[PDB]
Amino acid sequence: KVKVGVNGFGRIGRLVTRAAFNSGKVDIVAINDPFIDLNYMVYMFQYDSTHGKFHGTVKAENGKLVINGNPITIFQERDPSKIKWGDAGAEYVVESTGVFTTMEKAGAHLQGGAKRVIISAPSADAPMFVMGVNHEKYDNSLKIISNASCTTNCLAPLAKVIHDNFGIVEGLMTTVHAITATQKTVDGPSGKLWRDGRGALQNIIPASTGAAKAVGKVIPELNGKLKGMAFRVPTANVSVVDLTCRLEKPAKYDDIKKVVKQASEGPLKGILGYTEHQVVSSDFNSDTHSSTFDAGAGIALNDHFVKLISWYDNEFGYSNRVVDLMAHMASKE
Amino acid sequence: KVKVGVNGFGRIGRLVTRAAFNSGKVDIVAINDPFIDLNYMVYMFQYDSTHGKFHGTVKAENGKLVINGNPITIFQERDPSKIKWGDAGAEYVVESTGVFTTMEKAGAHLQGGAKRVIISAPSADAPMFVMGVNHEKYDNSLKIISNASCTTNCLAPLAKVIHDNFGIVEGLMTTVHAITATQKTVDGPSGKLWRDGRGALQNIIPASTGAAKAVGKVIPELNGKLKGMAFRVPTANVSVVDLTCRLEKPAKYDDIKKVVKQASEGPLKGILGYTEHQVVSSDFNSDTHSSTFDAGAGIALNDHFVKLISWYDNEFGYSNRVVDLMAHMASKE
Amino acid sequence: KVKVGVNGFGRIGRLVTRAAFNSGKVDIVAINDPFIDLNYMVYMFQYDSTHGKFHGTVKAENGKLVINGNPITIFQERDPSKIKWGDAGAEYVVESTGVFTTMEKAGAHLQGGAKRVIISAPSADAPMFVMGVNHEKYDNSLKIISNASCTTNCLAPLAKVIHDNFGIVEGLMTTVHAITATQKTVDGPSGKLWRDGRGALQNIIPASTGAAKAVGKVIPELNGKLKGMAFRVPTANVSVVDLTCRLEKPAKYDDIKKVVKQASEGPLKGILGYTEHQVVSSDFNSDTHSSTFDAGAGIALNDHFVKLISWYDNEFGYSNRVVDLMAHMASKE
Amino acid sequence: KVKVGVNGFGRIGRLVTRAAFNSGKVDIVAINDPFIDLNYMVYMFQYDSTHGKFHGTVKAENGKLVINGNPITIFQERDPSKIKWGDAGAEYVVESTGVFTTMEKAGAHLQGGAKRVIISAPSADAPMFVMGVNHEKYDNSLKIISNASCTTNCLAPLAKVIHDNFGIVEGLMTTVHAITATQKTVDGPSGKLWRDGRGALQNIIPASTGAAKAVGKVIPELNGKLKGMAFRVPTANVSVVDLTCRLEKPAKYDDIKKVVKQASEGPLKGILGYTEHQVVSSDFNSDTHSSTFDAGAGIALNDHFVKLISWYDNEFGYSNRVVDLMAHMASKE
Ligand SMILES: NC(=O)c1ccc[n+]([C@@H]2O[C@H](COP(=O)([O-])OP(=O)(O)OC[C@H]3O[C@@H](n4cnc5c(N)ncnc54)[C@H](O)[C@@H]3O)[C@@H](O)[C@H]2O)c1
Ligand SMILES: NC(=O)c1ccc[n+]([C@@H]2O[C@H](COP(=O)([O-])OP(=O)(O)OC[C@H]3O[C@@H](n4cnc5c(N)ncnc54)[C@H](O)[C@@H]3O)[C@@H](O)[C@H]2O)c1
Ligand SMILES: NC(=O)c1ccc[n+]([C@@H]2O[C@H](COP(=O)([O-])OP(=O)(O)OC[C@H]3O[C@@H](n4cnc5c(N)ncnc54)[C@H](O)[C@@H]3O)[C@@H](O)[C@H]2O)c1
Ligand SMILES: [Zn+2]
Ligand SMILES: [Zn+2]
Ligand SMILES: [Zn+2]
Repeated sequence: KVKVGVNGFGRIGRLVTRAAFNSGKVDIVAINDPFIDLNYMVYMFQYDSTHGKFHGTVKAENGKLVINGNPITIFQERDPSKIKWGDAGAEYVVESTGVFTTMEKAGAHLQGGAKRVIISAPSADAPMFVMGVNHEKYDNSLKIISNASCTTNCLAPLAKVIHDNFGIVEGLMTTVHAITATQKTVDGPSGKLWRDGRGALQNIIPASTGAAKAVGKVIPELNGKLKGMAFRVPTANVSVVDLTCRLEKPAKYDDIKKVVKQASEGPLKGILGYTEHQVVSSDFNSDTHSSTFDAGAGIALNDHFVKLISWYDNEFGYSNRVVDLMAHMASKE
Repeated sequence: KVKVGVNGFGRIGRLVTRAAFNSGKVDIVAINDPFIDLNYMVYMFQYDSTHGKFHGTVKAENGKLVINGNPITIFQERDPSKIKWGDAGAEYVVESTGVFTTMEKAGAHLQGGAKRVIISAPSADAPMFVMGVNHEKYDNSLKIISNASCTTNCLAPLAKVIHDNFGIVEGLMTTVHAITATQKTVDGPSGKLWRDGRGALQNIIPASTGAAKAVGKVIPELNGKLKGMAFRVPTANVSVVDLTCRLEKPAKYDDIKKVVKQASEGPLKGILGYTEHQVVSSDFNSDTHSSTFDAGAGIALNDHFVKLISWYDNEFGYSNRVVDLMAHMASKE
Repeated sequence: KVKVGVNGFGRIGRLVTRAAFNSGKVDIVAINDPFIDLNYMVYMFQYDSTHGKFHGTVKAENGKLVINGNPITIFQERDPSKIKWGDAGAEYVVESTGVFTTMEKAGAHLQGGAKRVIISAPSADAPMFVMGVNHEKYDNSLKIISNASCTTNCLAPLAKVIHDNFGIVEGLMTTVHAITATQKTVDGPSGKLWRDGRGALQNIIPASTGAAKAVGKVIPELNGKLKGMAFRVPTANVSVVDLTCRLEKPAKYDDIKKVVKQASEGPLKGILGYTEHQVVSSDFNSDTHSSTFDAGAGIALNDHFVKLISWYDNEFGYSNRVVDLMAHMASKE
Repeated sequence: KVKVGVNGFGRIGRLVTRAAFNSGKVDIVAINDPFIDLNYMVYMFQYDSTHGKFHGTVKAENGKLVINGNPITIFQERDPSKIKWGDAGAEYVVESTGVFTTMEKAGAHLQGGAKRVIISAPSADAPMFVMGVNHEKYDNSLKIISNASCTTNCLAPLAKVIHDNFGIVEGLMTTVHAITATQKTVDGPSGKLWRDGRGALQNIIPASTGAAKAVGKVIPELNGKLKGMAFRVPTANVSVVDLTCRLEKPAKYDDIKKVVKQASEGPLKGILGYTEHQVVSSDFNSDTHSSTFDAGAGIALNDHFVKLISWYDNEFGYSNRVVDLMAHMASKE
């Protein structure tokens, strides 16, 4: 029902667009990307190495991108403040370029007529929200918000269930993460983050992520109680979280399984998943969950000290959450 | 000085041979592998996808594998007890087939004239040793010993330094593991371990490992205080250990760095490495250390709860330890 | 209508089974595989790293494999002559183990009551058939036949069109081929084919193939006019043929495009594909064509000397052809 | 002996620097790169995912990059005309940024006092040279030249031997090429070349290359008689050429082997290699040859129609040729 503009037609931009048209929860009416012209958008959206060919129709007609018969205005602006979202009827803008993550930078979309902006990444100052965890804390005074990172959306739902039931005194997270567009095919320049410049195909690359720390924002009680890091590895998609945490109340591993499974079947349905199957990463490709608990993979040293494993399609899960978030916001208007 | 025989000419058998000739600490004089004839041995030893072409000469001559002008007797016996080690002058035998890990089976080499047997893998009932950790516990009454696994050799030296200085109350370990020969190119049968059957190129694959528990043996005080698991990922060589542990005594991260660096420069020199460089996995290709502490990659939530990162060439490092162990044994004769 | 048994429930076995339930052209009533028990078959069939989770239902009940409600008898015989195909009602047997490719070896299935056998690979003496090329040469007197290789099924339909219109004087073919189950994850023993033993993730591996020569069997006029080789590269699925040939009659590239596109829409519909899109290998994953001509990728030096490019899902395309051929065989009974 | 400056410290820039110091054929005295400061240069040059840690010393001292005790002046100029090559003592300048490949653009280095410029890539207008083929056609009047491409340097030497002995009537080339810096980790924008934007790890990507056509310039007699294309595949380094050519004079394959081997041991020593071993791509990592003929991989349909295979380290071979070319220029001077 809410009309949506997308800034940055990349992995997230394109898959948010897919999620939108597949679910019908929001309507994409405009897209901006200076480095992808209209004809190129048809090809990039239609064919996808990771998630296969788009199920539906896409073509260019009269300057518009037409997906499933729905025309979309196409902009080619480098400067976000110059995009005429208002003229196109875009009420919400998905900010998914990755270079406008502050409220100041993302707020440029308001000058073009956008009413609200959703940053598809962590923000230094924008309020972050995770569906199933704190999305009800949103209110209509917030015109610029963040949907956090893919990793945060994996960790937070799980952390909520564990904290709600047993309490997390302290925890340390590792994520084995699929490669992304920011990495390099071969050893190349990355002056700010030297390790991230090394060849992505050849290397396990340790990386710093504020994902664990970010969970402290969407779940205030866990503020300062979580830290983590990442290992980037040569897979095209799907990542996994490794949460090692100390519980303040005792819990058998079966108790943990029970409460997680219960959550996945109820209040966190579609967000937090649960499995006992012998899964590997490819089994979660195009899976729309934010987080899927791997029961068989976890290990318990004692009732107070455990390692919990959760899978996530970093591309497809997060993209769907962006749509869910916007659908929820629209319902409050 | 001591003469060595090698049963099995796989990744380990061949790299023990390389380490032996490169370091010159021992002399290979016999090899046994049914599935590999003499001409093929030259090829497999000379050319290596991971560690490159051998530095030195290798050729067949008079039915002998000649490495660096040193002839080596070859055997093709499927039954270990049928190998004439004594005739070829082999004092120590490196059992590296991986199917004779028990005291009974491994002892078969003795029947042939072998004086001592070194198992290059975990054993269910043979005394396990890790250089730098408990190798001084070796005495001359032991005829059949084990050098534990590649991962145990990475974790134990670090675990020793941390335990000796601050005391590990408890710890959970993750290892991001490069692919191995037991895995499959595409989804194939692995009846006992279903996840391991899945395509190695396509998947992050969780897997069980007894490395953390094995540290309990070589370091008795840590018995029952460590366990862990693995994630197999599509990289060719070099793995990494992720140890999340609670400490009883306070330990600022700078104090951890100090004691590990101190250990790397003194008693554990050559075994436990230390670095503050922005390293990735490939930087440890053909690194001979059992384990190299990654200072920049580790994180501390507080003085009692930390995540410690250590790299290892799961092939090269371990193979050299086997040679080092044999050299230590020879010095005790 | 015709009831089918599958020997060897591997990549081709499982995908032949998928193709059969998806097309409905035949009925799978029995499967044999000593190294995959009933419960394991459920897992291997349901989850696929390459082609995704099975669309439909699969489970074990009453000792039967039940797919979409249809019970399937499961055998665990190593000896082909000991499988009770007749009792299970299997009339045709798909021989897809890779180790019974001669008529003598494949004929063992007749002892257990099978009526005809279709070898899912090249055979040294069994008549080879390729859908769209020579399948109409099949007749009821042939009880054991071969569906050739994936590569042959790609090249032959293309070569047919080119020869029919312009005449191939001579040709040389290269196939850039995805990895398969026969390859190794790391340098391992392969005494018969040394290069094939080398790690499949790290290397481009030149390999021999009789695919081009086999086209001379299914297209007799081209006997002795074609030869080729292969490069194995680190991708999980989908391969491509590179055909360099001399033509007898003048052929503008636009004329080649015309006749190939004509064929793809007419008599070779569903077997030979045609595209002008900017495609890469993943765009053909789970594509059912035997061969898809890549218009933009090909090049013409002159009217008589050209390089033609054709893509194929080596797993999925070939598997459907096996089902197609069996349905055709049944039509001739 | 000749002092050299390097513009652009990328894969080629850095590996030309390695080649220079390893061979000692020229002296690097200056380097320019706006996107890599002094400290970062030390790291990027020392550590290399593909060719391992640099064998020697590297450090920053007094604003200089010091390799093996040799100080090197560092510039950070975006505009090549502003680089004081002269003051730094650099006579020749290797232009290896990939964005100054024209004579007008590369000529900017002369304004800074450089005497000659070698473009480490094909040029639209600068004369191209390939060591072993037409380097003797270089003369002192030429201030701005090109060393062509890696692929041209692989194909031309081979083409020379074949054309000289048997005459190439016509030929078509395919190169299976390892990934490069211009490719993307995941589906991303590549506006002028759509296929090159697709994920490099996931895809076999067909691509255009003027390598075969370029051979016609370094070998005038073959002008218009060759063309080709490339398949990009997910390997970090080492590529292979596949030359399918028709010959005017009869040539048994043994005769082809003979003349190629003969050249590898004589005038083309170090440029054109010859092997009959069962090699795979990784065996040529850090191989300094421009082209190594794979005797066992090639095939002949008849005495006039053959497919010849040749390997090349696209990074290391080319870099050493840049140095050889400069050394040759200096010998004339
Ligand atoms: N890929 C993931 O798994 C993932 C998951 C969660 C969040 N994110 C975050 O989403 C954001 C985008 O990530 P991505 O993977 O889609 O990267 P991407 O490179 O695939 O896409 C980003 C793009 O935005 C375009 N762009 C660049 N500058 C622009 C500008 N000034 N104006 C408009 N468009 C511009 C680019 O052409 C490109 O298409 C990042 O912040 C990322 O951290 C990514
Ligand atoms: N993978 C491809 O792309 C492709 C394409 C065309 C043809 N083929 C051919 O099909 C055949 C199988 O190929 P694949 O890729 O499925 O190999 P695969 O290894 O994936 O499966 C073959 C199997 O047969 C089973 N098996 C082994 N011995 C058996 C026995 N005595 N009895 C019953 N089952 C047994 C194995 O358990 C395994 O499941 C081969 O001949 C192959 O050349 C493969
Ligand atoms: N990589 C190969 O295999 C190969 C083989 C043959 C030829 N080449 C050619 O060599 C050239 C470089 O290729 P590459 O593989 O090293 O890619 P690369 O990305 O690694 O190197 C290009 C670089 O030059 C730097 N640079 C960019 N703009 C600059 C500027 N204005 N001034 C100074 N430095 C600048 C960049 O920091 C970067 O290091 C290309 O033209 C390529 O076609 C590459
Ligand atoms: Zn039932
Ligand atoms: Zn028919
Ligand atoms: Zn010009």
